[PDB]
Amino acid sequence: ASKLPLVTPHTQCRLKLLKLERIKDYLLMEEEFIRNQEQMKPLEEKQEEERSKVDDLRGTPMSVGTLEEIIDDNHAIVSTSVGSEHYVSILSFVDKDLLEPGCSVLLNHKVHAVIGVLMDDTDPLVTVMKVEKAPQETYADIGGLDNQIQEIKESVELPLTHPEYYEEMGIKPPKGVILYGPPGTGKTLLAKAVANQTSATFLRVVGSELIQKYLGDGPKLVRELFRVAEEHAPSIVFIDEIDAIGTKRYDSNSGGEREIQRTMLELLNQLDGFDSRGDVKVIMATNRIETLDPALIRPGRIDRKIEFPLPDEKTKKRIFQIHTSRMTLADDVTLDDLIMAKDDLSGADIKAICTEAGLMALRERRMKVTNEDFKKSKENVLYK
Amino acid sequence: TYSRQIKQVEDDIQQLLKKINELTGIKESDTGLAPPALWDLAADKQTLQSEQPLQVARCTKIINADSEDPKYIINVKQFAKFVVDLSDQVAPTDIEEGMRVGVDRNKYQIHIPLPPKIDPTVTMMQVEEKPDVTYSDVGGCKEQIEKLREVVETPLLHPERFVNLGIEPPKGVLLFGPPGTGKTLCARAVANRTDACFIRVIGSELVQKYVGEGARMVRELFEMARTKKACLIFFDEIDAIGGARFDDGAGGDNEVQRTMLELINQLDGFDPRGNIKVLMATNRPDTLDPALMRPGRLDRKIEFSLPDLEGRTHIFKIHARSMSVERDIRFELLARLCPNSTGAEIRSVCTEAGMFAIRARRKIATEKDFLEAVNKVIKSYAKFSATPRYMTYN
Amino acid sequence: LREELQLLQEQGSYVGEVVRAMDKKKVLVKVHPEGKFVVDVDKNIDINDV
Ligand SMILES: Nc1ncnc2c1ncn2[C@@H]1O[C@H](COP(=O)(O)OP(=O)(O)OP(=O)(O)O)[C@@H](O)[C@H]1O
Ligand SMILES: Nc1ncnc2c1ncn2[C@@H]1O[C@H](COP(=O)(O)OP(=O)(O)OP(=O)(O)O)[C@@H](O)[C@H]1O
Ligand SMILES: [Mg+2]
Ligand SMILES: [Mg+2]
Repeated sequence: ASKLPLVTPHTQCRLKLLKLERIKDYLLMEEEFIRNQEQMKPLEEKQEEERSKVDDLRGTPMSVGTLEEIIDDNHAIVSTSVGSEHYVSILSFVDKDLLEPGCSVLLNHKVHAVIGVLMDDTDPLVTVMKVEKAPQETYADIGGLDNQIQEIKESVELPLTHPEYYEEMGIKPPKGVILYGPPGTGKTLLAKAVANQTSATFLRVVGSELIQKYLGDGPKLVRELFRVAEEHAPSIVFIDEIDAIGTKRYDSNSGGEREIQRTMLELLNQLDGFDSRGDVKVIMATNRIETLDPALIRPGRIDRKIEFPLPDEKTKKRIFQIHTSRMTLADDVTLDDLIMAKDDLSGADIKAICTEAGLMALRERRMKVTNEDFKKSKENVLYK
Repeated sequence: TYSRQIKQVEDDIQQLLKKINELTGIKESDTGLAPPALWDLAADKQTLQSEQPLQVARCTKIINADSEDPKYIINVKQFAKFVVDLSDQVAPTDIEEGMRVGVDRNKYQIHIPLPPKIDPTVTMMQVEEKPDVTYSDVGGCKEQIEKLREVVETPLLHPERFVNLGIEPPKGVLLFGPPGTGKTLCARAVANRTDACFIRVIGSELVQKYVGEGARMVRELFEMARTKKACLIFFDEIDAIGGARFDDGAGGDNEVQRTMLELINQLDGFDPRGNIKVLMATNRPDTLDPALMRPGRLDRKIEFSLPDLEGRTHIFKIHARSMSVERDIRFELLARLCPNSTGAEIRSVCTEAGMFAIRARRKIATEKDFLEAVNKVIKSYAKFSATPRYMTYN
Repeated sequence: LREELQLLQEQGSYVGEVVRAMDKKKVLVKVHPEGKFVVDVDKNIDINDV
């Protein structure tokens, strides 16, 4: 039960013999120590006697109150659910430690004295923003990039899995990572691969839903966001499409662009607060890297800037090989004709043509996908 | 040789820990109680002694007294108001008007005065705790450090050299420059060195939903500032809390301006904060209102510019001292290669140049590793660079 | 028929709303107009049934 942290001898050596046999000595002494209590203590039982005595102190109508201050000599001002508030005292089975301003407590029904504290069932927004399971397959699903993969493992994964290199180097990891390029080139996809890979708690928020309809609710949402991200452990915060805070204007926003601006001010703090930040990693992505404020883009707030180019054809054929792997491909087709059909197709375009061609197969109930499926498929996808 | 013999005799005593730690009583993991072996002295006495003689004593708020007689006027949260009385255990001195007092439920009379309401979201931005940034780490801007530091701490550490000379030291100071120049990092050294209440304020936190709601946070802030002996108030990114009054037609951005005006009135006009020192920090100072720019509020106007050469070399000595390097490199060449750069950028060159040594297999970085850092961070990331339209502060 | 004039003198019964149960045969119940209460159960009611 969290008895001792020194576990380092690791082998059949004798620090373990003397030390594990030392707590073993004090557990023979502990067992025969407590053995005299059940041997020669018939006065009270104390396993439930004094427990039932506490349960006879506290009444059955256990009211739930709220903390707003603390005075140390076991009395404080607590608020009832009505709003009228008291100056009750605090019991001695209330282990004054989980008492913060705003905490849910248990009061008496009669004199409303502080009986116990209450575990919080938590805000649903944490479960809203928390990614639970692994999204999809690994980095082998990606293909073609092979350089920025080393960059992202370099900035995120290798600091996590090997915290030896940076200490023999005498260095800290690079802080901020941003992603940019043309749309549909794998920016979200690589983040799915990282969410597959890591063991840190992973958070994802769309940049569009940063904006609000009430005044200051944006920056309050940012503050409680980084509260949530900090209060866990070594985590990863992902933000997609942060240009959308600057591009579009919506009529739900009661403030103008001079509320969006203040939201960017509070975020601009929360990347680079004077406070000790902690073990929080930030991964950002957009396709309009030129629109936003470069004060958010400076090194110190974002260190590594990673461009995603359009696929060259050699890489394209690899992507065809990926998205046509487990499908019953008829031999009629030639992928090299399908490569140069569009000069600047994205990685999403290939998967769109493959899936839509499979839909053309399931129109005719067949099992293999033929050439004219691709011939009308590129007409369906590309041209409209 | 005793492979299982240390295994099972290890394991039955590691289990036999728990097999009598259930006989202790640590179990029945709670919903908010406490361990059984603790409060065991409020077991028969305070169970009948902090409960059965001890009351509830509901807390209230005073409206006013009246002359010649006690005959106080009470006020409570939702219910009505009464004519109330002292106890014998209190003097009629400290029952001043506008005060919270503890009041029994039956006779409705006053037992103890209370501290006033603080609105603990203001209490959240009391720092309680200090960072670790040393003035050693703020190299390159020594005269800015000195000209700041004589305003910040010298009256607080020595309130006699100003009295015996017969001057009142200045009370307000703002800090401004391009981003990443060491402004916030410079404030962390002040919060490191000082001792009084360091109450930070980030300006975007004051944007509230209701009308005039932020102004009450300003008022409570300066009230609990007045409660202390000496206090330091820190401000950050005050462009959000106000640029200037410009209004026309449909009244826009008014709610910010009322908060900024309340900040003006709390800074000057009718009884000065006294022993309260403020400290602002912005990116662009051009937008700020001139009545806020008036001295008596913003007496010191410390510039943060780019380091000339030697401040840069000193910053290389700061961010480069604690990493395994080739011994016979020079930093002066690198500071020749960085004309216009921040300490953040210099730090990123250092922390990147270590990663170049981490690329293949080495342990100590080289001069050409530094050269691989310079063209990347300066000249490959030179497309954005964030600095030039902030040099003109627009 | 005679018993009811005695039995109807009894006070009423409150309606509540279980949020979720916890340890040792207790639940967390919040009445619409009032606040949340930690109460126990009666012996004829099962926790999984709650
Ligand atoms: N290099 C690639 N290899 C395989 N598939 C790819 C590649 N690039 C993109 N894709 C496919 O394109 C789809 C869209 O990917 P993703 O959304 O990550 O691109 P994006 O640039 O993030 O798009 P957006 O710009 O809309 O955010 C993915 O499901 C992925 O399967
Ligand atoms: N003189 C300096 N010595 C050492 N490091 C510096 C110096 N100036 C800046 N830095 C580095 O730059 C980073 C940014 O510091 P700081 O947050 O104070 O920037 P700033 O001037 O407040 O601009 P911003 O408002 O954008 O943060 C710090 O992490 C620090 O490491
Ligand atoms: Mg995408
Ligand atoms: Mg700063």
